[PDB]
Parts: sequence; structure tokens; C-alpha cells
Amino acid sequence: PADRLKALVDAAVQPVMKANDIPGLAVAISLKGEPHYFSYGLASKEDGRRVTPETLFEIGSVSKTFTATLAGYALAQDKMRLDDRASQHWPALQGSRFDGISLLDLATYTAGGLPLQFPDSVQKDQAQIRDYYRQWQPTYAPGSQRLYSNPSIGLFGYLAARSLGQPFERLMEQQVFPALGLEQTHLDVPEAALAQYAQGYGKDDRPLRVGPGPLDAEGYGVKTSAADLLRFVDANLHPERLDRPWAQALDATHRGYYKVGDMTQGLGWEAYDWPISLKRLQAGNSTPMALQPHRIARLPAPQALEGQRLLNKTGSTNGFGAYVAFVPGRDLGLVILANRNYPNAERVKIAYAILSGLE
Repeated sequence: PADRLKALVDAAVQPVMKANDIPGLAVAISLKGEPHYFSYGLASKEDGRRVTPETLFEIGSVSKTFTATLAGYALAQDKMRLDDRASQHWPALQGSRFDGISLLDLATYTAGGLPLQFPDSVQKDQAQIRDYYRQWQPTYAPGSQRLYSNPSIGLFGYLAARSLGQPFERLMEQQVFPALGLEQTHLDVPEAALAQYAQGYGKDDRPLRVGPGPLDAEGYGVKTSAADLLRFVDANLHPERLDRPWAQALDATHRGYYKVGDMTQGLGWEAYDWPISLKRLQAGNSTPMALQPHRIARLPAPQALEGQRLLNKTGSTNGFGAYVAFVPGRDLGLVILANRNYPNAERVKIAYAILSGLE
């Protein structure tokens, strides 16, 4: 039974770790309100430190689900509305094209072609980021094409923080992580916890821990353990267990605004019908989905992302590859954290084998 679950997770993980040369991988599963942890290999190859459920990994774009939760809190406090013009929350943007762009457009990558990343010319500097947004002009009409963009959801989180009158990083550390009960979740890893921070590995096992970048906190800033990220998944599965404004914050991340192919776009979370084929879930998490613009099919009203659906988010940095998925209607949650950036198709392959086997 524990033997069966170990066999299922081992069968899904071991070949993918071997095929993708992944030094270390942490799995956490929430099954009928019980946590299960499976830890593989090395957090650091050089000093032989083993992965545990307390090992910290970079989760990259999975950070956007925390950014969406902070925005959900600002929405619950009536400090902002998704149909607000972006420039409402930052006077520096008054007179810019952000006068004509909604917070919802920023959150769902439909602002009109904000790029995948800030150009190399924009450094982690308040004035450079300000001047970048002031000069930016859309390629196409806001609300028409999805282009996955760090500057887009970055500005969404930055503006959500301005609506609450405090810096983004302060709000996350002082309000969001404590409200969610997350003590092993960091934007800036304390010196005392550095022993838990896994090494990331790239080409020729070059060591890679994420360096500073513009709106890094909002887009890809979070370092967390498999155990902490599963607590976050369990909060998402049962928002009603939190104090009401935080319950409302998490619910705001479970609302679908439009479809691209099989995927329904929420704030942070991306949803699929469940069941669905592995090939379809791989295609929804494919490189073209990340790198190319897609015409959206807008929903007449926002859809509740609950019941027979899989909510998921991939996230990467140069050295790390994360995947989180949950099935609201089955009280099933999954976290897969690795210290190599391995293909999304392979992350989805592990998840699919586990989620299929638990069913």
C-alpha cells in the first residue's frame, strides 16, 4: 500500500531522472488530505547533500501563482479591480499606453505583446523599469492575443502591491506567506536556511542559482520546499479553511477568463478538463504555447476552475524545473521540484503517471 504508492512514484520518476540527468528531485503528493513525500538524489553533487522534503528549490514561473494570490488579496480588500486601467495604480504610467490596458490584460498576458522577458538593456533598477513601461507600445489590441510575458504578470504584481501601499517583497514575506502557513518559502533565502538551498545545474553541470532581474520577485522569485509548496496546493484545494479574505484571495486564482486550445487561463493557474490525454496536457505546456502569440477564445462570463479539471503551472530558471498540479474535484495535489531545467513534456509525463495511478 505504501509499497504500491512508492512503486507508482518510483516508476514515474526514476526513468525521467535518468533520461534528463536530473541530480535531485522532490515529489510531494496530497491524497485524501494526507501528505506523501518522495525524495530522490542530490541537492548538491559536490558536497553529497541529499534531497529531502525541506530542500529549497527555485520554482521559477510557479511564483506567478503566489503573485496571483497577493492580487486576490488586493481584490478581496477592494484596493483594486481587474477592470482597472494599469496607470490607475502608478502615476509614472499616466499618459502612457497603460492608460488603455486593464489589470486583467496584464495578469492573463493579453496586454498587446509585452515580450517573454525584459530586454537585456533593462536592469533591476526602479527607474529603468519605469522608463521601459512608459515608452512601451502594443503590437496588437489589448485583450486579443495571449503572449506569455514576465513584464506582463510582473507589472500586474507590482501594481497589486502599489494598490496595498507596500513593496511587493514586504507584502509577500510579512502577509502572504504567514497567512498561508509557509515558513520554508522565501523570495530572499535567509543565511540560516542557505544549507537547504539546492544547487541548480545547466550545461556541463555548470552551477546556476537565479541572479537579480527586473520584477524577479513577481515573475520567478520564490524558493520553496516540496513540503511548503504542497501546503500551498492544500490551501488551493481547501481555501475555506483559511481566514475569509485569504479564502477569497485563493478563490480569485480559480477563475478562467479565456481558452487557448485545451487550456483555460486563470490568474497564475492554467486549467484543463480532467481526464485528458497526456499528449494534450503536454501540448498545452509546450514551447509554442510559451513562445508564440495565440488568439484567445474569451468566455462570456469568468468560469469557476473546479470539479473535473486539472489546474497546473510549470516553472523554470536556468538551473531548476518545477511543476505543480491539482484536481479540485478529487482532493488530489502534486508537486515535482528538480534542480535541472528539464523539458515541460517530461515533467508532465511524471505527473500524468502519478495522477493516473492515484485514480
